[PDB]
Amino acid sequence: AVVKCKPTSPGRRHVVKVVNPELHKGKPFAPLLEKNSKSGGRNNNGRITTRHIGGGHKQAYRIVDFKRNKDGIPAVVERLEYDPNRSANIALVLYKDGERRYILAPKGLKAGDQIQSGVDAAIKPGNTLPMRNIPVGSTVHNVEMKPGKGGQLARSAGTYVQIVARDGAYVTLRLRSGEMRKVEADCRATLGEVGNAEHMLRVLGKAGAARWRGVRPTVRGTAMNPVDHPHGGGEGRNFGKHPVTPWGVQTKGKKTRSNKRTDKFIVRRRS
Amino acid sequence: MKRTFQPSVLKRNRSHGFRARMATKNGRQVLARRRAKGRARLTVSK
Amino acid sequence: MIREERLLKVLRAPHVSEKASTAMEKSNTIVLKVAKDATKAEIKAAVQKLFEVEVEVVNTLVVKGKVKRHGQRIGRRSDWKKAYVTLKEGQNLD
RNA sequence: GCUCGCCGGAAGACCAAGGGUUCCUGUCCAACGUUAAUCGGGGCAGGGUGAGUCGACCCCUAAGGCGAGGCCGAAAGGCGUAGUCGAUGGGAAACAGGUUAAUAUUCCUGUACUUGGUGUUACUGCGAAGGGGGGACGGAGAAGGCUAUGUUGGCCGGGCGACGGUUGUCCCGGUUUAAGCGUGUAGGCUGGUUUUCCAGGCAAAUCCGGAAAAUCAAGGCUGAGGCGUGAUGACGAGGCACUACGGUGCUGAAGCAACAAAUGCCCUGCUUCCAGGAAAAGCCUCUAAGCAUCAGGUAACAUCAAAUCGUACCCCAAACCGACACAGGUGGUCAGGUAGAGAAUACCAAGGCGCUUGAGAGAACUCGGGUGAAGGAACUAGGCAAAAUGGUGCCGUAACUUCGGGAGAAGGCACGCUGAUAUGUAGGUGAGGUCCCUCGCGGAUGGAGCUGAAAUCAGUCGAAGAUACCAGCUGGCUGCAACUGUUUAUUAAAAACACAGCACUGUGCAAACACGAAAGUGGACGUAUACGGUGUGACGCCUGCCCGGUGCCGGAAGGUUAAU
RNA sequence: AGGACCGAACCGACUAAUGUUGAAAAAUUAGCGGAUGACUUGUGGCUGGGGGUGAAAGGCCAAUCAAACCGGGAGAUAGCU
Ligand SMILES: [Mg+2]
Ligand SMILES: [Mg+2]
Ligand SMILES: [Mg+2]
Ligand SMILES: [Mg+2]
Ligand SMILES: [Mg+2]
Ligand SMILES: [Mg+2]
Ligand SMILES: [Mg+2]
Ligand SMILES: [Mg+2]
Ligand SMILES: [Mg+2]
Ligand SMILES: [Mg+2]
Ligand SMILES: [Mg+2]
Ligand SMILES: [Mg+2]
Ligand SMILES: [Mg+2]
Ligand SMILES: [Mg+2]
Ligand SMILES: [Mg+2]
Ligand SMILES: [Mg+2]
Ligand SMILES: [Mg+2]
Ligand SMILES: [Mg+2]
Ligand SMILES: [Mg+2]
Ligand SMILES: [Mg+2]
Ligand SMILES: [Mg+2]
Ligand SMILES: [Mg+2]
Ligand SMILES: [Mg+2]
Ligand SMILES: [Mg+2]
Ligand SMILES: [Mg+2]
Ligand SMILES: [Mg+2]
Ligand SMILES: [Mg+2]
Ligand SMILES: [Mg+2]
Ligand SMILES: [Mg+2]
Ligand SMILES: [Mg+2]
Ligand SMILES: [Mg+2]
Ligand SMILES: [Mg+2]
Ligand SMILES: [Mg+2]
Ligand SMILES: [Mg+2]
Ligand SMILES: [Mg+2]
Ligand SMILES: [Mg+2]
Ligand SMILES: [Mg+2]
Ligand SMILES: [Mg+2]
Ligand SMILES: [Mg+2]
Ligand SMILES: [Mg+2]
Ligand SMILES: [Mg+2]
Ligand SMILES: [Mg+2]
Ligand SMILES: [Mg+2]
Ligand SMILES: [Mg+2]
Ligand SMILES: [Mg+2]
Ligand SMILES: [Mg+2]
Ligand SMILES: [Mg+2]
Ligand SMILES: [Mg+2]
Ligand SMILES: [Mg+2]
Ligand SMILES: [Mg+2]
Ligand SMILES: [Mg+2]
Ligand SMILES: [Mg+2]
Ligand SMILES: [Mg+2]
Ligand SMILES: [Mg+2]
Ligand SMILES: [Mg+2]
Ligand SMILES: [Mg+2]
Ligand SMILES: [Mg+2]
Ligand SMILES: [Mg+2]
Ligand SMILES: [Mg+2]
Ligand SMILES: [Mg+2]
Ligand SMILES: [Mg+2]
Ligand SMILES: [Mg+2]
Ligand SMILES: [Mg+2]
Ligand SMILES: [Mg+2]
Ligand SMILES: [Mg+2]
Ligand SMILES: [Mg+2]
Repeated sequence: AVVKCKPTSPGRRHVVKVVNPELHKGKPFAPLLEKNSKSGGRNNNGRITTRHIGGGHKQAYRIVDFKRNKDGIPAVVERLEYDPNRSANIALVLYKDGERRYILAPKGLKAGDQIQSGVDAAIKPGNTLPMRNIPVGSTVHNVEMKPGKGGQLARSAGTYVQIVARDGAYVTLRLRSGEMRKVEADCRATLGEVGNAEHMLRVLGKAGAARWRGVRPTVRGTAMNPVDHPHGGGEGRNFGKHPVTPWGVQTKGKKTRSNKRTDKFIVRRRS
Repeated sequence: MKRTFQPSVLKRNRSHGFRARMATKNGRQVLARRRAKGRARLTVSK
Repeated sequence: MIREERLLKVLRAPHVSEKASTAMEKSNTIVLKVAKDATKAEIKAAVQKLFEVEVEVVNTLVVKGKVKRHGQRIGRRSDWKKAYVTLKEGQNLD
């Protein structure tokens, strides 16, 4: 539920919270946690590779089942939890044999529901079965690209992928970007949309809410010197040049894909 | 004012000490130059 | 068993002092200048063998050497080790 | 030595870092010390730092470093696996009193505690580099229970006042006591117990987890403080004696209660929020191979061991970083009284200082302040600077507005002391006593005693009662930027940057991109509600026309066109 | 509750005066801004010179920055003094 905050102060004037009362108000499941050390956007050479990253709140990593290999064994959904590592909420499920795991929470999933992986699984939101067993035209998420590798597509808070076709070993997908992509028909997929669809409805309100998320401020390029950026310089506000990267690459429109290995898997590009 | 030398023996020896010089190739060339010149204190290390 | 040769090279000298005379007459504790690498067990064995006397406990400390100036040339004296050897009651020593 | 003045949330005390003998005693005054110097952090000589419990070392790991092999690279070398280092964090245990010219949680007296050993005795499933648990974790806020500590009273000892008065509702001082052990409280958490089974925990498991069934609501865990013991002790005002007048020896009273009370403790708690809050070992437990009556295990007792290194002194400073005995800078800890919201401020205590040239005189001028007739910004680039306002409570408070604000708007009244209500009230605290009990650190009742605002009425003093220090000037129009923030260390703090938001565009994952001859790494243990770049810059109303030029995207019929 | 308010510690540095062979190679005095947050601080670590880092001033990188410092080429070259 989105809640507009009352303007008792600037910085609360424009804040929209996303309040979910179903999330667990306690500590997460400790065995499935591990350390997630921050980087600062710096590689093994110590240099900043990706900019604007730094700071933020400490985050523990939640081990999430994307491979979804417990076939045949049904599982009940114990509780829903918050994951700082990702936009979607996670679900703590309990298998019959006594194993607990974290999955991505689908849209309509709640505490007490039954999920089941495997080929003979039913078709309800939460089940994971190969797309040669999934009917054409359904919305799935957590989609594998390779069989047994683990789900890589449609993992963010409100996403889903439509299955538009199937030709033998392959199925054709309608990705969230609008791209039509071929995937082998033996790759697993999980039914339904991903949960937290109103994640994009939040408004941070203030700069600190981005510094909480580890997003350092972005200096725009024309506010620099010509040694710093191609856009820099000028006596006043001058920009008499085409918009490029900090490294002199055109940004407004120029394509950058140069992978001829996967061009056979792309049916149509996005528009 | 706060001046540029705020001493710490641990950081002094990790940065300029004997084993920090002997670790790398160029640091060993530093000790070879000071022996050829005949330095009494060859490094920082006490 | 600590060897007798080491026990002969452990002890250097008795230390004469106002504090040594006070501890000798009050706490029955002698103050010895010992070898620098000598440990407490080597000292207790040396006093218990070379003097044939019963040692209750040994406390040790390292004395840092002073920096002196002979003429105008700087110099530094040696670090030496000092032992408070507490004898048992009734024991006596010259 | 007697007076005076200063600090007193420090200009006092304790440390880390850092320094490295500056510590103490004797002696010297050449040099050093911004003067003299008999003095000194100066010279010279000697002395001084005592640990099973403090700390380090050590066991453990974080960021990160190194890195057998390995991969990569003209060479050097780069990255990185197994590993091994690496605190700023986790991990056993000691307190009080006394003493030195100088050390003490280190010595002494007293009373404890921990971990390892060997060795008997009883008992008998032991075993890991593996599994599980635990360690183990955020911010803010609210009280409640305490203590440190303080005040008053009581008590004990002393006193009866240089000047009117002071045998009293008088003055001064003291009234201290630990770790440990026992008790297990306020309070917090938790359902226990038994049996069966089980695609899970890489194999196993009696362990954990999960399914069942039965029985019992009541067992367990944690836990400040208090109380008892420690303690017939020690300490203790003072006396009694010798006295090298420095001291040394002997003796020693009372040692209680109430109230207030922390930012400290219970509290690693409780409530709540979103930005969702280290790891590993020690510790507990489970079994694997193995061992079979041996080994090992715990239980008691005895005995032995606990090494090595640091320990002086400054630490806010004359000893550290600043060339100086430099108005500078420097992390942690302790936090007395009166007033006060307060760690502000004023005056003081403990304690420590008077800042290493003085003596006069009392010109101009400069510096830092005080006061000022009449006028009151006429000064000036400009009300720069000064001056002024200043507290609590109550009344009251505009345009505009994003309905939060504006606003402490503005403006105004009261404020001391004494008495009465009430010989000190309401309230807080809570004793004796009595009663009950599944009995105790218990529950009622009870109100002694202590503490104690605020208000009203009457009176009274001064020119003045928020009397000192402390402590908003206010309002009107308008430009820019939404705001909080950031910035040219050392002439620019702004309208500049950033910002939340918006839009464009790239990117399908071995992502784009970036650092790297490369391997690789970041992006991201993320997956288009994501990430990168660019521009704009809250919000409200909006964002119109031009694709000719330059770019970018798409096209593939024709012309031209490279190596070959 | 708050990148909320007033205000000490703490962080900063808006104005004036002094000082300018200073007490000080940027400070003092009187006022000043923030002061639960995009806060501040200790210890240790990482990023290296056409490179780092940069809420972006060509700012900072040991009192040095429109390309640090040290050594070397090197007695660079100087139609200039
Ligand atoms: Mg960015
Ligand atoms: Mg932006
Ligand atoms: Mg920007
Ligand atoms: Mg600029
Ligand atoms: Mg350019
Ligand atoms: Mg212009
Ligand atoms: Mg133009
Ligand atoms: Mg020692
Ligand atoms: Mg005097
Ligand atoms: Mg005073
Ligand atoms: Mg003060
Ligand atoms: Mg000396
Ligand atoms: Mg001295
Ligand atoms: Mg003389
Ligand atoms: Mg002199
Ligand atoms: Mg001296
Ligand atoms: Mg250790
Ligand atoms: Mg280790
Ligand atoms: Mg490592
Ligand atoms: Mg190798
Ligand atoms: Mg390596
Ligand atoms: Mg440490
Ligand atoms: Mg001392
Ligand atoms: Mg474990
Ligand atoms: Mg926390
Ligand atoms: Mg008390
Ligand atoms: Mg009198
Ligand atoms: Mg009289
Ligand atoms: Mg009294
Ligand atoms: Mg006790
Ligand atoms: Mg000391
Ligand atoms: Mg001091
Ligand atoms: Mg001086
Ligand atoms: Mg000074
Ligand atoms: Mg006070
Ligand atoms: Mg005068
Ligand atoms: Mg005046
Ligand atoms: Mg006058
Ligand atoms: Mg006048
Ligand atoms: Mg007058
Ligand atoms: Mg007048
Ligand atoms: Mg005028
Ligand atoms: Mg004029
Ligand atoms: Mg002014
Ligand atoms: Mg004034
Ligand atoms: Mg104008
Ligand atoms: Mg602004
Ligand atoms: Mg501001
Ligand atoms: Mg600044
Ligand atoms: Mg400046
Ligand atoms: Mg300025
Ligand atoms: Mg990668
Ligand atoms: Mg702009
Ligand atoms: Mg337009
Ligand atoms: Mg065009
Ligand atoms: Mg084209
Ligand atoms: Mg052509
Ligand atoms: Mg604020
Ligand atoms: Mg100031
Ligand atoms: Mg403030
Ligand atoms: Mg410029
Ligand atoms: Mg500089
Ligand atoms: Mg350079
Ligand atoms: Mg150059
Ligand atoms: Mg040449
Ligand atoms: Mg020349």
